[PDB]
Amino acid sequence: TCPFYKKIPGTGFTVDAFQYGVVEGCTAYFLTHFHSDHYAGLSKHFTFPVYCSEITGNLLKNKLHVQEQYIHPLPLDTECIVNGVKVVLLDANHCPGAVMILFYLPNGTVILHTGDFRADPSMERSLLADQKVHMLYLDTTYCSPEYTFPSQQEVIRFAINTAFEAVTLNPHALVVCGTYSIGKEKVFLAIADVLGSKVGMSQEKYKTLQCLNIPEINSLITTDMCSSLVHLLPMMQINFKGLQSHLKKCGGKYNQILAFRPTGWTHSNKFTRIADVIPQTKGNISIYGIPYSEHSSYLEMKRFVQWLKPQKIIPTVNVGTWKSRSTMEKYFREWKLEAGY
Ligand code: NI
Repeated sequence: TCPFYKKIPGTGFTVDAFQYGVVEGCTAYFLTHFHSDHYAGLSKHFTFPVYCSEITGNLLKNKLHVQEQYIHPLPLDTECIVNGVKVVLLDANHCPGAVMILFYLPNGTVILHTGDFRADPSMERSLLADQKVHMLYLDTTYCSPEYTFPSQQEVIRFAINTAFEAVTLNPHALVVCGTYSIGKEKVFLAIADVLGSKVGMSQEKYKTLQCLNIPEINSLITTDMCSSLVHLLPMMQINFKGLQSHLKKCGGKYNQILAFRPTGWTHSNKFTRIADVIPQTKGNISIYGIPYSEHSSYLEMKRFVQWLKPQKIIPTVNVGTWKSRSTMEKYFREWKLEAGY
């Protein structure tokens, strides 16, 4: 059965609620982004209207084979009417195609559902600036002050400088980047750009990337692995055994691997600056864990909420334990006392 925090009161609507079968009273299913915890349940046999971004809809049609007649793509930053209710989709600063959804209820209540997001001060100048929000359904993934990490720009600067140094020292080194889901594409695209290379990958990953409306993509990616010195591999193969095995396959073209694992936060963030990060090494293989996050840090989250001043907050992440829920409620009250709403 569908949990309450996936239902939008006063509507026929649900958000990211595809794994509960037919939800009683739901006339339109919204999907904020193409990540498996959120699309779980959708398949080619789904027969209700799905509302989403253009990019999400490309992935639903091409990767999940959802039939086209049930896919309803909406433009961003544009007032739209769905089953008689005004909605707006806003960029969530998450992965490609990810949105936040503003719902303007018939009774005058305004609800923001963030989906998954990385809060940014640029959101303070979207269509959110213009009106009051009564209820916020919030991505609370990193809702605790221990969760600190650098800007995406500092992390990319580290990666580009690390890769350019290694390959200039050793023209026979290969760079490998781990991937499992969409998101974080800037990691491998920025490295390939500094190296003057396309990025090489499997046909299935090329197919996924071709759904994302990235400008000039045909100039940046390829399935011809032999022509490329940046390769993408499944995240599970980013270890010494899997990388050794990959280097065999390259037919003596390369004699060294430098590999990157974009993670979320890890506890090494509570001790080390990005500048100071070092790899795990075995022989001619080195592996860097880099903290490239597509979710808000604690401080980013706090700033957004203190600016928006919602009347009520409903967390959508970390809701399964009483300890997590009590922790998050305590921070919500502090933020409200400190800012005065
Ligand atoms: Ni996500």
